[PDB]
Amino acid sequence: LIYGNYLHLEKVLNAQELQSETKGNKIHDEHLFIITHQAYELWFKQILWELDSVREIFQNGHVRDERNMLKVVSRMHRVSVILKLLVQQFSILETMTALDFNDFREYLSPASGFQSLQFRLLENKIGVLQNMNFKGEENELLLKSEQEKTLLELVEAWLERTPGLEPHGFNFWGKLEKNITRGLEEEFIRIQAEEKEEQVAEFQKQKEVLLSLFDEKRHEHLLSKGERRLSYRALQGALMIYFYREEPRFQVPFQLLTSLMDIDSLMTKWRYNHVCMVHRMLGSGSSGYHYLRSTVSDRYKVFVDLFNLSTYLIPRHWIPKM
Amino acid sequence: LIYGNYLHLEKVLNAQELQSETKGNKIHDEHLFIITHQAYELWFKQILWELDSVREIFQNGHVRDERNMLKVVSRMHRVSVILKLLVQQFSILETMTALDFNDFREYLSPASGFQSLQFRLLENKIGVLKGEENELLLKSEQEKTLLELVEAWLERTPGLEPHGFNFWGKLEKNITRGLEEEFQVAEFQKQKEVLLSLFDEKRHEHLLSKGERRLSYRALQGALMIYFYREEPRFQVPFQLLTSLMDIDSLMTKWRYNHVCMVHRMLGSGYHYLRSTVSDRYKVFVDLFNLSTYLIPRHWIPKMNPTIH
Amino acid sequence: IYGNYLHLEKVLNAQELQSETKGNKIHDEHLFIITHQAYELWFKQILWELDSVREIFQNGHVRDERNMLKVVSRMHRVSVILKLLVQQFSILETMTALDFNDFREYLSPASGFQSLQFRLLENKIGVLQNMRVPYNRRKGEENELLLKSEQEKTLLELVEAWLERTPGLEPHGFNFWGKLEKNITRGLEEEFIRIQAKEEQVAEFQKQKEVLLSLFDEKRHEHLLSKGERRLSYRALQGALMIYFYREEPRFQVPFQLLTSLMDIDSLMTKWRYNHVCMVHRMLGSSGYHYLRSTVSDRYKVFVDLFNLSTYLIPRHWIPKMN
Amino acid sequence: LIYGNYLHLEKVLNAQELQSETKGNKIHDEHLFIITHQAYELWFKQILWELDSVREIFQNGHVRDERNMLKVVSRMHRVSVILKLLVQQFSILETMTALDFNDFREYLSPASGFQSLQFRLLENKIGVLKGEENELLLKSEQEKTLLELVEAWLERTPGLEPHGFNFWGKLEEVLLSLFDEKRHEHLLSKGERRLSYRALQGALMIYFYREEPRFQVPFQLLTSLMDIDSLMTKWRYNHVCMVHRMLGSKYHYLRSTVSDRYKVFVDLFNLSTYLIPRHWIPKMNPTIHK
Ligand code: HEM
Ligand code: HEM
Ligand code: HEM
Ligand code: HEM
Ligand SMILES: OC1(c2cc(Cl)cc3[nH]ncc23)CCCCC1
Ligand SMILES: OC1(c2cc(Cl)cc3[nH]ncc23)CCCCC1
Ligand SMILES: OC1(c2cc(Cl)cc3[nH]ncc23)CCCCC1
Ligand SMILES: OC1(c2cc(Cl)cc3[nH]ncc23)CCCCC1
Ligand SMILES: N[C@@H](Cc1c[nH]c2ccccc12)C(=O)O
Ligand SMILES: N[C@@H](Cc1c[nH]c2ccccc12)C(=O)O
Ligand SMILES: N[C@@H](Cc1c[nH]c2ccccc12)C(=O)O
Repeated sequence: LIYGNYLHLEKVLNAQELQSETKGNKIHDEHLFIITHQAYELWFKQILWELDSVREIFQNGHVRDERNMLKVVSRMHRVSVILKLLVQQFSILETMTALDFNDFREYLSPASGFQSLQFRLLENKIGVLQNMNFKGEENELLLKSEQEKTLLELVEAWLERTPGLEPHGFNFWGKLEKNITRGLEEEFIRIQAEEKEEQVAEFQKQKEVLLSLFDEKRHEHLLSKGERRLSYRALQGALMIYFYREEPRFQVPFQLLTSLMDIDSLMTKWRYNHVCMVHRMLGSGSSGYHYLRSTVSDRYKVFVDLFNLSTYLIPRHWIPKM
Repeated sequence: LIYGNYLHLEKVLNAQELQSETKGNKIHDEHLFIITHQAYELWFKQILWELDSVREIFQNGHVRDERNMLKVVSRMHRVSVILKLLVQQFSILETMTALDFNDFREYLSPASGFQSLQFRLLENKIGVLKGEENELLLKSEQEKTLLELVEAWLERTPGLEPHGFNFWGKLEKNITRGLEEEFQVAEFQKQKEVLLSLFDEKRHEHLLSKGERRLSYRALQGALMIYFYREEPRFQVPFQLLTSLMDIDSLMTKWRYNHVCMVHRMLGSGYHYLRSTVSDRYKVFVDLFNLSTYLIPRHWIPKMNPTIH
Repeated sequence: IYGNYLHLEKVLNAQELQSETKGNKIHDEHLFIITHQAYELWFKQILWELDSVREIFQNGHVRDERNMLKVVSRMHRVSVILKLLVQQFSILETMTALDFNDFREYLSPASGFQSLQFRLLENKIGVLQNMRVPYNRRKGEENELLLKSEQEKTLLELVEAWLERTPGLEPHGFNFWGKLEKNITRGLEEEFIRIQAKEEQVAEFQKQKEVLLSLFDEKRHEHLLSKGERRLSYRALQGALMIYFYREEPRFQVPFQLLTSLMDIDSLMTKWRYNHVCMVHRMLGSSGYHYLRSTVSDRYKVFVDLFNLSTYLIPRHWIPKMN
Repeated sequence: LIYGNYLHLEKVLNAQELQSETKGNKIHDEHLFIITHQAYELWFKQILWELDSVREIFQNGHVRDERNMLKVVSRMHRVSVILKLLVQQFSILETMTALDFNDFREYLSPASGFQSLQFRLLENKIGVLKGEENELLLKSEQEKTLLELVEAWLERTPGLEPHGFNFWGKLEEVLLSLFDEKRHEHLLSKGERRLSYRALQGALMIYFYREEPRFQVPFQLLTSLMDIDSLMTKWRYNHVCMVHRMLGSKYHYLRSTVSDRYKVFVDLFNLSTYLIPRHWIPKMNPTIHK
């Protein structure tokens, strides 16, 4: 068995066809444009392989066995490490001037980054909302990616099964509501001296944000608008994991929720470096840099609710005692 | 024209075949081992594409027109930026455990990184000391390496002519002078030998005979002229050039060094040969790195008069 | 010596956990402090390069071309430092939101707006005060150090005083400006007769034509200048293009490198701003966070002008051939 | 309470005194040499802070309460992330040339990196084989070190109990030499290995059964510790490369610090040379891993 055939280099190293050269005008730099894209595409392929396997571990019910938690977390972690490398690859393409790009730009229409299947599958499989062309079996794979359970949904189901939520067990939700309410009364009774009412106003801010956690109708309204993604119950699971992270059963789960936020951030870091590049090369649906600039928002953060949990931080003493 | 077709994705994204799976025991991590390789190989091809283009500009006489020096330097820079990323790219494969590698290791046999054609071309084309692919490989040994092209170009540096600036004559004079000026006998007597030893062609012509040096003597003087008068406008960009060349060398060693760590993390203690590639033995531009041990006080540097610009 | 040379008796006695001095030591506060100290140590150094580069422009002896190697290589060093500053945020990412919240209270009134060095850094590069987005909605001899910094010459101002004097712009010399507008007309007229031989590139042509010729609109330039969009004088804009188009010309090689650095700085600063705000979001949720997302706009890019050059890329065979 | 006060910047940003002004002529590039050094020393301090508190959780015995494993692994990992930055950090000082260095090198002598307290503190607390700086050096030579603490912990690893799970046992060609306990203690007597015989099998158990819930975060601690070792080496190698970029060849000793002899956690490294087919690993029964 030969290194070359094992790696299928007869394919990989035979895939660089310069359009400029095909049209009787080799432009040196077009070869960088191709290589850079094909390397990202191999890594998208690998992200999909990691990400699909973790999806099966939840689909399966195999996550129901903690033994498998180390597999899920270190493949999530592996996605991050790849995504990080992806962000740093931009540095290679910055060694291309706009003037070198402008010599070959024309040979490129009407191709677009939107024709990237794997990028779309990736967004879909993670759980990018969809309300926010392709043919044949590519179009199949895409519909499978829009219809199969997403990593977001699979995680939401696992969150919804967190130990601690049982109102006849630990009763987390119920005591958290009770301790926050007692907490605030304490803070109100204290605050009674009189130009520090900065403190009264800062109190009234704290109270609105903390007691809003307990407003399920609010959350539903927010879900149907798209501004939150996890079901209310999922949210109670994720807070339980955050608040009781040191407990052994919650340690590796807490790492997972941390990875999920890493992947999201890093997806954003990607998008933001794509937008800076576009701006370097070209200046200023699609408008068309303006559509991209648009994708750098929280609207593309699949794990938005995990980030926002940090808004419902409380003094340590108010956390129900386990 | 479609993204996927333009990038020949029907080849790139159809090249992953898990030997373990083919052999009826699919192991998850093998896919990472293939992709990582395949991505290193893409960039080797890029590095080779930049290198050959640069090689050609020397071989071509195009370097003689200073208009071209920016294309040389910016391409060389680019190779170094790739290599930097190639170095960072090991961190992906470190997410694979010895224990996991072990599960598909056996299916790899007897394949070897020695059978990477491109890595080997790379070394040859820079300069470092099987079917039809032999054609490419033999070609890359016969043909002028980057070391040689840079050497030719160094030999022709402005400022060495004995009836022009006479740089080497003036350097020697200033050096034997500075020395007897102040003149712990062991501090002086053992900074003497290395300094004036810059002028004994003989230790030079000798060291070139046991691989210790690579550039020729005139090549040396050129490099030093550039080193010393780097600020004079016509030396600006060529100084950058020598910097990139050194950068290429370092980072090539960095790659070799991290591959060595990988091997150790997977296989423990082939391996012992790889460690020896982390040597100066594999530094194509040793002579340029050592053009720092010949730092002198700025007073001893021969003064520019109304030269050329 | 090593110790005293580095003033380590000072560097390594600057760590005071405000939490601990309230009898409630929070392990993580110490990381929060060290991380800032290292950023500020590197601001001091960006300021040393930047000020020295500022000085080579001021000392007159920039138009002695022998110094360009200095200007350019210290600018590149600014760049490598900020690259490291961007990677440095990953250290502080290992601190969780829960743990930040066990020390955060001991921090008020302190605010990071009170980084002298960061305000100095923005100012010497040339971000302007009328350019700033107000927080909500608005010192000492530190005001006197800062006070100079906005009134003195900004790196932008000083680079612009170098671009004005770019060779090839004398109307009786090479006349780059003149020759450029004349050649575009003819490429455009030639192209117009090409298309006339749906598509629906009649639309595409007209958009190309308006964009290109508005470069020669000195009026429309000063409209956008006096507003805030553009930052360089029409004549500085003119020499920068010279350098872009003729950059292979020996005397323009290193200057084009200059122009590349200045763009890297603004890119790298924005990247810094953007990581600092990613960091606010994970510690604080989703307000200071609003204003920060505001600084990551192009309003804060001091060399927005050079980036904009890319829209006024023309076909190669239209750049005035030079004898 | 104010930013600069809180950060003690009047002290931090007033340590920059270059021996170029105070001897003749301000050479610009010395400023970088000092700030790089100062930044490494700040991170060294931070590394000492995390590394000390991890030590303390082991001495305390707080480690036996598994609640705290997250805090241990997470702080070891932060050490890693810090070390990775300190490796990327050399990239700043490679923007100074040999030539500009030589112009101020004269005036540094005879300061030495051998004189860095924190470096030697950090090397000793991890457990790598003078003014009252030496009261702090001495404790660090005698205070129980992260390698020992971990060894202590490794001794108590479940599934070792000679009548319990009795992991040592076995099959049925470099693997039988794991079982020569004299041969092993003779390596340790020379110091080509560092953990005690029992501590050795704590680790192989954690290795071989890493999936088992109570072993997961411990498998991360071991992985983390290897990492800190690789990162320290890689720092040494980059530090050696600097030296050669500046002073050229003919230094010979620093090469020798880039060896295995300076891997504190060599045992961990080679405990993944012991690699058997999955079919051979001993099976599992009633599990005391919650
Ligand atoms: C010269 C460098 C590049 C330029 C000027 C550039 C330009 C653009 C532009 C203008 C768009 C907007 C969509 C459109 O109008 O077609 C876009 C989208 C895209 N580009 Fe690039 N691009 C570059 C490099 C890359 C690279 C290296 C990748 C990596 C695979 C990439 C992947 C994409 C993807 C996936 C999209 C669609 C993304 C989305 O939905 O947000 N591009 N690109
Ligand atoms: C999975 C971890 C890896 C292990 C255990 C490993 C192991 C080895 C070993 C033992 C050798 C030398 C002897 C031989 O080939 O039989 C070698 C050589 C080589 N490997 Fe790897 N390797 C790994 C990953 C990589 C990667 C990612 C690349 C990137 C292309 C690579 C490229 C090479 C090359 C080019 C050679 C020949 C290099 C030379 O002559 O210095 N290997 N590998
Ligand atoms: C725990 C991590 C951090 C948090 C939560 C944080 C928080 C904030 C917030 C909320 C602001 C907005 C203004 C305000 O309300 O005070 C701000 C501004 C600032 N922060 Fe941070 N910060 C963090 C880390 C850093 C770091 C590591 C630095 C590095 C020196 C830094 C330097 C600054 C500076 C200079 C500003 C002013 C920036 C501007 O005016 O746009 N911060 N910070
Ligand atoms: C121009 C760059 C530098 C050069 C030429 C250099 C040179 C050296 C040399 C020659 C030695 C060994 C002999 C001796 O100290 O007399 C050494 C040791 C050392 N240097 Fe540096 N150094 C540089 C930068 C740095 C930096 C940035 C640090 C980080 C704090 C540093 C920290 C050390 C330490 C901690 C040691 C002793 C540790 C050991 O035995 O491995 N040096 N240096
Ligand atoms: O032709 C473009 C392109 C072409 C190809 Cl093949 C891949 C791309 N990734 N991102 C952009 C892109 C580059 C110019 C802007 C429109 C799309
Ligand atoms: O089979 C090995 C190998 C196989 C292949 Cl396909 C590529 C490789 N790069 N580096 C090593 C290497 C990996 C295990 C050690 C023997 C060589
Ligand atoms: O107290 C804050 C702060 C305090 C200090 Cl000391 C440094 C800071 N950098 N960025 C923010 C920041 C941190 C939380 C929000 C208000 C400002
Ligand atoms: O003065 C020297 C030095 C001085 C100082 Cl201050 C810090 C150093 N780190 N590494 C080396 C070193 C630099 C040259 C080699 C001897 C020590
Ligand atoms: N893995 C188990 C238990 C579980 C669910 N969610 C969790 C969250 C944290 C800890 C454990 C769990 C399950 O799938 O039902
Ligand atoms: N470019 C000219 C002059 C030259 C040769 N070597 C150089 C080195 C540095 C500067 C110029 C040169 C040539 O190739 O003959
Ligand atoms: N925490 C317990 C049990 C223990 C020791 N080492 C371990 C390794 C893995 C799992 C548990 C342990 C103790 O320190 O005695």
